[PDB]
Amino acid sequence: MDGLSFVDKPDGYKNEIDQLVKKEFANIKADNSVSTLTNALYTEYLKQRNNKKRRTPDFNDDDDTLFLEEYRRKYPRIDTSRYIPNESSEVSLLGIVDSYLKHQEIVLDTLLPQTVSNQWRINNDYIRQTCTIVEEMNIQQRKQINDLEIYRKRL
Amino acid sequence: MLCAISGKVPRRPVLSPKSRTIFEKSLLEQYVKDTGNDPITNEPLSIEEIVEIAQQASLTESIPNLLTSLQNEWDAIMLENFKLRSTLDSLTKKLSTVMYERDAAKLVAAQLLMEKNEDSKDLPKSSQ
Amino acid sequence: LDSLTKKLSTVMYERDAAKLVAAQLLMEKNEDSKDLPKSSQQ
Amino acid sequence: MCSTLCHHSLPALIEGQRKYYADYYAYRQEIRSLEGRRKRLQAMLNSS
Repeated sequence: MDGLSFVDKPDGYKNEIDQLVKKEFANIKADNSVSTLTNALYTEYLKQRNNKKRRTPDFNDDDDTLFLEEYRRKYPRIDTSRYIPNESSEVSLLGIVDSYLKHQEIVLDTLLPQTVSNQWRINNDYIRQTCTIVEEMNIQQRKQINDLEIYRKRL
Repeated sequence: MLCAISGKVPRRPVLSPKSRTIFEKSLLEQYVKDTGNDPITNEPLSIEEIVEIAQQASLTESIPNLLTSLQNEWDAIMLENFKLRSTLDSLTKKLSTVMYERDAAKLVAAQLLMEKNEDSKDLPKSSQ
Repeated sequence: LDSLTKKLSTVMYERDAAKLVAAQLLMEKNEDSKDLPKSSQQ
Repeated sequence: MCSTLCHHSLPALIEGQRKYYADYYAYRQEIRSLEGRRKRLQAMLNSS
């Protein structure tokens, strides 16, 4: 488990260890009908066609275009009424929503900092641990080398 | 400011008293009837337990609402969840490659733990 | 999706962390060989 | 990354004691060889 990141100051060693890990891997080796049509639409990459009729039409048609004509009138009157209540308020309704979006945005970036601080704070605690033990390991190795030659010089 | 189920910006937000989290009324009311518990914390919660607590500028070119806008909404719902199902499938596959490579490393360490200390032991014995 | 990503992230981090155990271990094992070999020779 | 560094803290903190304790016992054995090798040298003066 133990491998000191802060204390151990190559890419060759990653490439080396990857090969040894690789060799040990060589050894081991809820919705209704809605979901059916939605998954089929996405898989096939084709959206279902809508009513491309109101836009084109034609004068001196028949009973069919008499309907299609009368459709264009009522929707154009609804359109012109739908543009009236927008222009009445105008830009006040738009800029009121623009202000809401600024309150929504700043909240996210506050959380970006809260995460930033606690993430650096955890790493900060790790750092001290790394330097604590890395010294202790240094102490151990020095003592190790002392015996190694001490035992020889006695013999 | 958002709902904690769909990812909406709620029109009638309602907060639960067991876990302080704001949901849109329709979506929290649906969960309680499906299974009577809080979705996040899995704690007992009912419809009576809930406590009830926005402007969108309709575009200038607002026919399109029936045809173009509604079409885009069910395209965007369709191709996202399909792509999201694709993302979930790969995470489980990449999970299996993670755990296998992990256990492969465990065996290396275990194999090397026997190797190193016995090599060190042999140096201690050599002196004699 | 995100709950599996936590497992993915914790693994990949811990994998390459555990990978550095080997790199260290291998070089020490190697050091034990030449040491003993050069000593046992003489 | 927060949950990473959170996890990395918990698994590392336990591995260190095990790292040290191994080397600690490794050191104890090394001391014994040191502790005896002297005595044989010390007994060279007894024969003299």
